Parts: sequence; C-alpha cells; structure tokens
Amino acid sequence: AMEIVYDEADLRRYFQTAVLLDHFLDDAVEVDVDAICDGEMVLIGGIMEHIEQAGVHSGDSACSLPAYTLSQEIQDVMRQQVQKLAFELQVRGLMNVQFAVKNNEVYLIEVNPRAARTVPFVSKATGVPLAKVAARVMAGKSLAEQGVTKEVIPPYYSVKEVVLPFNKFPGVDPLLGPEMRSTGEVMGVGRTFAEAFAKAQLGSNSTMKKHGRALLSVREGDKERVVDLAAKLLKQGFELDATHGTAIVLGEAGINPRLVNKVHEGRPHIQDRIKNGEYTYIINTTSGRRAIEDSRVIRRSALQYKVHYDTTLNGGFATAMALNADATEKVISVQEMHAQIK
Amino acid sequence: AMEIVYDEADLRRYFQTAVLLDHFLDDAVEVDVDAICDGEMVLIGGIMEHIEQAGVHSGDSACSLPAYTLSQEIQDVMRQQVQKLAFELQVRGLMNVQFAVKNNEVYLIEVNPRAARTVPFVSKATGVPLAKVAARVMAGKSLAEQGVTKEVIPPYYSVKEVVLPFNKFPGVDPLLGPEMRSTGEVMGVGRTFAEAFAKAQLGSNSTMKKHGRALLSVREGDKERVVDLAAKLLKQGFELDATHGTAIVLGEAGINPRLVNKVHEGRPHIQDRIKNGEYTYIINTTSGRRAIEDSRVIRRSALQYKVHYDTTLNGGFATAMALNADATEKVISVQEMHAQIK
Ligand SMILES: Nc1ncnc2c1ncn2[C@@H]1O[C@H](COP(=O)(O)OP(=O)(O)O)[C@@H](O)[C@H]1O
Ligand SMILES: Nc1ncnc2c1ncn2[C@@H]1O[C@H](COP(=O)(O)OP(=O)(O)O)[C@@H](O)[C@H]1O
Ligand SMILES: NCCC[C@H](N)C(=O)O
Ligand SMILES: NCCC[C@H](N)C(=O)O
Ligand SMILES: [Cl-]
Ligand SMILES: [Cl-]
Ligand SMILES: [Cl-]
Ligand SMILES: [Cl-]
Ligand SMILES: [Cl-]
Ligand SMILES: [Cl-]
Ligand SMILES: [K+]
Ligand SMILES: [K+]
Ligand SMILES: [K+]
Ligand SMILES: [K+]
Ligand SMILES: [Mn+2]
Ligand SMILES: [Mn+2]
Repeated sequence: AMEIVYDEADLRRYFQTAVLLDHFLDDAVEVDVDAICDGEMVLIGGIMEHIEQAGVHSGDSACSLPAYTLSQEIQDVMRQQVQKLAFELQVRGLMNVQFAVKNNEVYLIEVNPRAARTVPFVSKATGVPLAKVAARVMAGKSLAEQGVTKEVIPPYYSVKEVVLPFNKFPGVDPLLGPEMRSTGEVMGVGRTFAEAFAKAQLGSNSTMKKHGRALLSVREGDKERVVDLAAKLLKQGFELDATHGTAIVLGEAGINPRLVNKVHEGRPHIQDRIKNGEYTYIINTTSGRRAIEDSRVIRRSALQYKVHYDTTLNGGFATAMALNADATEKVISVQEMHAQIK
Repeated sequence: AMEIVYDEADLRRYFQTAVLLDHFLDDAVEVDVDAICDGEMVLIGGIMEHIEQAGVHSGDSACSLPAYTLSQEIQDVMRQQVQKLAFELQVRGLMNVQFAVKNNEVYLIEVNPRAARTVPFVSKATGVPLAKVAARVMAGKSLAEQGVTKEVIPPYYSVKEVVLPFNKFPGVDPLLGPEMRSTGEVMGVGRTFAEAFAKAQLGSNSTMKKHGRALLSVREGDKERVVDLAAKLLKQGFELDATHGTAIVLGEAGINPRLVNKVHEGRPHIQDRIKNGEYTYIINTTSGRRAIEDSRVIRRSALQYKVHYDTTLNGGFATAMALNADATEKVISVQEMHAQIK
C-alpha cells in the first residue's frame, strides 16, 4: 500500500486510516529501462517511455518503444546512468531501472536487478530475446561471446497498453494510481506513435469513437494544458462539454464548450448524460483524496456505460493523437518487423 | 417605501427590518392611461405601454405611445374601464389610471384623479395640450364645446425613457423597483418602435454600442426567454459571456456562451471583466432580496465603468430592437410631427 499526500492536513488524514516518505515528482515522465550486464559491458535492452506520468504505476501505464517525447540527450543520461548502476550493483543478467524526468532532470525511482515484466514487450519490439541472452550470460556466456552488443533501435513504434479488471469489481473506483491493478497487456505496432497507440488502444478493448461528444473535467494543474487537447478534439469534429472550472479555462482561451452540471449542481448532471449515452469520450483528471472521492461517480458511470475515459491528460493526448490513425489500415507480422531491423 | 416579498420566510424577514398586502402580479405589463372627464364624456389622452413590467415604478419605466405589444382588444377594455371610473369617481378635468395586464386580464393598480407626470409627454406625442384642455374643462368649458372629443392616435411612435441619479450615489445599488428614483425623462420619435426607442435610449445618455461583448446573468423566471435574447445579440455580432446558470440554459439551447465567474467563484470574475472593459452590454436580472444583494456588484460595476446595462428582460429586448435602428438617421420637428396627425 502506497498513497500520495499533498499537504500537512492531508498527511495526518492519511495517518489516521493508515514508513518511507518520498517527495512526489509532480508532472514527471516515467521511464523504464531493461538492460543486461555481464560485468564487462552493458547492453541497453530497451528504453520505454510511459504515456501516463509518474504516480501511475509502471505496471498500469501504457508505454512506447522508442520514447515518443523524450530527448536523445535525456535518454543518453538514463543510458549512462544504468550502466553506472549495472556495474555498481554487480549485475549479472537482467536488470530494470525506473526513472522520472522532471524539468530536463533525471531522477532515479528504483532498480530491479532482475527480470522485469517489460522484457517480453521489449523482446518483441526489438527482436532480441532478452531473456535467453541474459540466461546465457548468467550461465557464463558473455554478451560479446553472444554477439549481442549493440543497442537495438526499431524502425517502427511499439506501444504497450494495459487491461484493467475494474469491470469484474464494480464497487471499485476505476482510477489509476501508484499501485498496480492491471491483469494484462497488449501491443500496438505502427509507423508513427499515433498508429501504434491506436492499435494498442483498440487491442485493449477500448470503446473510444472517432466522433461525438467529449466530456472535459480536469484538475487545476491540468487546466492549462487541457486547452490544446480540447482543440485537438474539436479539430476532430467532437462537440464539447465541460464542468464549470474547466469551462472557465477553455473559454478564456477562445473555446466555449457546453457547460454541464456536476452531480450536486443540478440537472441534468454528468451522470445523467453519461447514462443516456451522451458522450463518446471522457477526459477526467483529479488530484486529492477528496477530489477523488468526489469524482468517483464520473469514472464509475463511464466504465459502467462503456464510454472510453482517460484519467490522465497524457493519456488523453495520446488518445487524441491516435484519432489521426487507422488501426485497420495496416498489418505486419512479427517476422516482417524483425526483418526490418538493421 | 414598498417591498416585494416572495415566500413566508421572506415575509418574516421583511417584517423584522420593517400595512397593505397585495398580490404582486408577476410577468405583467404595466400601462398608464391619461384621460379627461367633463361629466358628459371621457376623452382618452393617451394609452402608454411600459417597457419594464409592473413592479418597476411607472415613473422609472420607459414607455411607448402607442402601445407596442398590447392587443387592441385589451386596450379597449382598459379604455372602457377608464370611462367607467371617470364617471363613477366624478372626475372633472384630468385623470390617470394604471393597470396591469396578466394573462389577457386587466388588473387595476391605481387611480390618480389629477394631472399625472405623463401628461406633458402625451401632449407632445399627440399634439393635444391636455393640461390646457383639462383646465378649460375645470373652468366650465366642455370637451364638446372645445372640439376635443376624439382620441388621438399618432402616425409615429413616441417613446419615453428616463434618467436615474444613481451616478450621484455610488453606494446605491442601481437597480429598478417599485419605488421611483428617476429625475428626468426624454422622448424618442420614430417610424417604428425600434427607432423611437433608439432615439429615447440615446437621448437618455446611454453608452450602448452596436458591437462588442455582452454579459448575460438572469434569474430563473427569465432563463427561458433569455435564449431568444442571447440569439438576437448573436445575430447582431455580439459575443456572449454568462454566469453558470445562464450558461447552462443557453447551452441546452445550443448557445454556448463564454463562461464567466461569479465573484465567489474564482477568476476572472465579472467584476474584473467589467473593470477591464470587456463588455459593451450587460443584461442582469434578479429576483429576491438575497439574490439582489448578492448581484449588487454587477450593477454597481456596470455603472461605474459606464457599460450599458438593463435590469429587465423586457428592457433588454427593447435594447435588442433598437440596435436595428439608427437614432441619427432622421430628425423631425414637433411642428412636422403635429402636422402629420389627421
Ligand atoms: N518519488 C516518486 N515520484 C513520483 N512517482 C513515484 C515516485 N516513487 C514511485 N512513484 C510511482 O509509483 C510507482 C511505484 O513505485 P515503485 O517504487 O517502483 O514501486 P513497486 O515496487 O511496486 O514497483 C512507479 O511506477 C511510479 O509511477
Ligand atoms: N399588485 C401589484 N402588482 C404588480 N406591480 C404592482 C402592484 N402594485 C403596484 N405595482 C408596482 O408598483 C408601482 C407603484 O405603485 P403605486 O400604487 O402606483 O404607487 P405610487 O403612489 O407610487 O404611484 C407601480 O407603478 C407598479 O410598477
Ligand atoms: N494505461 C491505463 C489505462 C488508461 C485508462 N483509460 C485511464 O485513463 O484511466
Ligand atoms: N427605464 C429604466 C432605465 C433602464 C436601465 N437601463 C435598467 O434597466 O436598469
Ligand atoms: Cl464489486
Ligand atoms: Cl468510431
Ligand atoms: Cl492539480
Ligand atoms: Cl453614495
Ligand atoms: Cl457602437
Ligand atoms: Cl425569478
Ligand atoms: K507512469
Ligand atoms: K519493485
Ligand atoms: K413598469
Ligand atoms: K400615486
Ligand atoms: Mn517499480
Ligand atoms: Mn402609481
């Protein structure tokens, strides 16, 4: 059990119901790196960039290989960083390192000196059977001896998306957090990140549509960025709805959504609309044990009514991007994929 | 002093701060009628339809001669009612009667057996010097004897608008009510009601513009009709702004105004927007002691910053209409006006 606390008040509050204390890196990109070390050298297996920010368990985040927003310069550091750790730790076989990029700064989140649940994905995107190689390494067959020394950079985009069990347990708030709840994953392969994401999304059993009405209800820290997402949705032909606070923000930017009522506000309220199959998309971000408990109804309703909803703005942008793509336009086989690797 | 209470809880409330008790005829048209009685006949001097509904002092309402919404059917009833009263009370010279029209029903508000303040306006509008006629009657000369027996209905519209002294007392909430506060009045002469109104409004020192951003903030009972007003402003080239409840109603109408924060809501709020010159027009209607007190800021700011504002929906519609006119287009003299009368 983990939780994020925001203020002194919040602290106590936890303490009641409720030990390491760690500063939470707000508005940070989460990254996964799987690598192999034989003592001599380090082979970077894969650099995965999470769609959802740090604070949403790696295990529940979608991720891209290669990174789709991060700088080469920045990867390069993580890369250097891993190597440093691999030797220091005296890693012999697989390892996994988790970072967080904040303001062009790399923070270390944790190191797993073992095989991580990402390996099969990486193995598949890159064509390198990371598990076998690392096994060989463990048995006494260097990377050099194996002929696997260069880091592989795929020609295409591989996106990993998760599948959550919320629908089996309705009483639960289908919301993301620092604790992993997903049961499985899918993979999307595309020429563009948008394509890959689009395939991954569909694969995960998404009910996202390419038209209709979107509901925008984001948190403070998101009010600023939501503008561009709304514009993307609008460009896509979506019609918009927004809860007061968010409507305020959009409007000041030149975007007037239809104002919708919260539950305690009037009628109809979002629930009604959700229930009536009024929306095809919901973007809902929150921040705070209270704000969360208060918005629970949006999420439960959406899940219950099969409306695709995102609980992260990052996730929403990705959803938006994927709108430009067509998951059924092109298929490729694993063999072909790997045949493409130089 | 007069007040309008809305519920039992309101009654006590008043009672505390605080007797005739009169049912208040909501959503009613107020009308003024000026006439002369010589004991033999009754001469109708003028039937004036107010713009502001009953509840807004006749002395502070703009009015039209002739009526601009009242059925002939209904005016005739009032004419008959004025004759009945003239004779009964034994009027000898001028009189004035105030009615309220609710649901095609004529209600009597009051009778003033003397010369009323509308007398000069009616004389100007009609070319008949009612004070001179009534004076001769008082002195012995009948209406028949003077050759003034038929009611005059002029070929043009005459609109009277008032000027309020609120600008001299900034602490005062510049809102209309059952008690008179105006100091003066002007008259507008037009081929249409919109033209007369335009001239009257301009004559009243109104800062109304034919373009810009308007702010809508209306009460419950007006939410229905506000849509049509919002559209009308739309047709004109105005951009809209609105507070929560209003925005809600407009949204349901397909009109998406730019949301605006009530003062307790956040920012920016109306005050800021008004203070920063955002608006060129304001329509703000309120009902209830409490609601009024709360909205005080809007009105006080609108006045301080010189934005044209209406405190009645009837007023806003009139304003709406006038936009279709040009008060400088044509001018006519009283001599000319009077020669047009048959
Ligand atoms: N300091 C931190 N700031 C922001 N997010 C963090 C921080 N520490 C952990 N997280 C988030 O919590 C998740 C779980 O943290 P982690 O230490 O890796 O736990 P686990 O052992 O369950 O894998 C991460 O994948 C990340 O999204
Ligand atoms: N019962 C009522 N329903 C609606 N409006 C009314 C009612 N009684 C009076 N009014 C409003 O109050 C105003 C003033 O009332 P009135 O009886 O004419 O007093 P005054 O002596 O000031 O002329 C009217 O012009 C009208 O707007
Ligand atoms: N990557 C986890 C799934 C994301 C889900 N649509 C959500 O935004 O909550
Ligand atoms: N005839 C009354 C003046 C109108 C003013 N603009 C108001 O509506 O309050
Ligand atoms: Cl359950
Ligand atoms: Cl679709
Ligand atoms: Cl926030
Ligand atoms: Cl004052
Ligand atoms: Cl203008
Ligand atoms: Cl009301
Ligand atoms: K994450
Ligand atoms: K761990
Ligand atoms: K009136
Ligand atoms: K009176
Ligand atoms: Mn972890
Ligand atoms: Mn009166």
